[PDB]
Amino acid sequence: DLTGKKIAILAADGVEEIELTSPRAAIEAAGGTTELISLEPGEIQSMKGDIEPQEKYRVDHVVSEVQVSDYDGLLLPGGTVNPDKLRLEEGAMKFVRDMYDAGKPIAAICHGPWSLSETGIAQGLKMTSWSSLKRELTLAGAQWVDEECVTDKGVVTSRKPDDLPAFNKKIVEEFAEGDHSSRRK
Amino acid sequence: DLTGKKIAILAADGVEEIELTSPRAAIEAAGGTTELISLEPGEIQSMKGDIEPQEKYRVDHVVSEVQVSDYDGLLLPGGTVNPDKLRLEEGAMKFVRDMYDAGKPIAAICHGPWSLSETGIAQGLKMTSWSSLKRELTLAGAQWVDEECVTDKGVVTSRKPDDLPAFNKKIVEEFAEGDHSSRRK
Ligand SMILES: [Mg+2]
Repeated sequence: DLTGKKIAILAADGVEEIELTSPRAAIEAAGGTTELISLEPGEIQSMKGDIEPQEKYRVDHVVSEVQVSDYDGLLLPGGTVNPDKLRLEEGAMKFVRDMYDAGKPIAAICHGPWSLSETGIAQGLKMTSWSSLKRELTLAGAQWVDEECVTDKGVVTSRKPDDLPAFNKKIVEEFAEGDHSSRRK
Repeated sequence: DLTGKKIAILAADGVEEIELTSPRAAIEAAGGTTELISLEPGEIQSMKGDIEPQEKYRVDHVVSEVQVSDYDGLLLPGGTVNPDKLRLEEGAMKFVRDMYDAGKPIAAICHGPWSLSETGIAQGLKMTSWSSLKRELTLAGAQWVDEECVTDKGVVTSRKPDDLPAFNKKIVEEFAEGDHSSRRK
């Protein structure tokens, strides 16, 4: 049950459509709400298979316009271009790090984990991702595994759209359990 | 100064258009020729700014069909999705590794240097790239700097489309010289 819980979805242009819409649908189905947070105001271009433009999604706030205390969790959807744009923006990376340091549950799927590497979160973390992130994540000090869904220290990761059924269940469990500060000391 | 020199261009779907077409035109203007090498037959999808689909370009050869001795050099264009796709294919990474190990000049622009990380070439290399690759290239053991065009061990790197004029000028003088297996020992 996510009644009264609000989840931040951090995403730029290039986000994999299904990796935004399907977990968002799980969060609302569990009774929670989500808000789409981004670099610039307006809309964000979603993709299918990284390069086929699909629908556009309205951004609720720019990253500098929100605080960590407004949210009970963080979702980092993939699509190759999206996290690659996010990792270059200081306010974006500060928000991801701050979310973590405040004990808030974090879910990243597919290319999404790139933000966990940029912020240093990956270091000593058990996690998965899309196969192309294996190198950077292992170099970054991660305990990288190839599994459909991995949870460590309130951080949920998955590899791909087909992991969504298992990811959606796990993200809801973790968003519901709440503050993981004590597991991150 | 490239008459009789043939340059292999390795690119997948998601290739930044100008990073394919501009260096190719500079090679052809120099008297040289190029061939587009890829993962699958037919065409690849080029993009503008990573996410706006532009023109499709015809593939000449699949990567698991061509020989190193066939070429005098290697171009690795960027666009985010393309090297991310390229780096998961063993055939494609073995081909960029054999080109290096035989001493042939290599040029990589923007996200293109990802293949140089996957393949171990980035270790001990002075190089640049699009800014988002800084973290991985650093952890891979590269000497990463923020510069217009870097050449080391006959590997030419540049950051972005703005760097095209300098990149293009450098690659023509590097493809002209050839055989750097003495510098990579
Ligand atoms: Mg937990």
